[PDB]
Amino acid sequence: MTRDQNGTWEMESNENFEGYMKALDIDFATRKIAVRLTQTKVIDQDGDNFKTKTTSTFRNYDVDFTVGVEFDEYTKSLDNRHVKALVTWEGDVLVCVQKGEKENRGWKQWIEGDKLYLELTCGDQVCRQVFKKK
Ligand SMILES: CCCCC/C=C\C/C=C\C/C=C\C/C=C\CCCCOC(CO)CO
Repeated sequence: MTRDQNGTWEMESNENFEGYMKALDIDFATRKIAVRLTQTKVIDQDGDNFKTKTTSTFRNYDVDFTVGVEFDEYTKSLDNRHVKALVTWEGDVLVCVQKGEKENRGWKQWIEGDKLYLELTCGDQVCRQVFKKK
């Protein structure tokens, strides 16, 4: 019964963000700035309907979805790719597959304790982020 991810979440760790960005072909100059940043994530969730806003001083990225409903996603101001995205529940873990030109691209997001965990995958690279609730 930990599917409720509502809140404002502040990043406390960001492991292998460098490798994940390189797997997405982010250029070096962009990576050099992006790797330093503390991200904030605001999740507005009504059951299976999610509105998410991820913010930083350098980039912001918003995505809304309903669990179980495939949608077109354009990762504007990140890697700027078009994918078909589907978010599902595996237990109380939110799982996203982003089908497109990059193999094995997706993410998983879940609550444990008072922390939000987010694992981002692209190819053979996994980035592990942890956020603390504000
Ligand atoms: C926006 C703040 C970015 C700062 C770095 C700026 C530029 C790096 C370019 C590309 C990095 C690719 C991706 C960025 C990582 C996570 C974004 C959010 C993706 C996961 O969020 C999901 C909902 O959306 C689940 O919560």
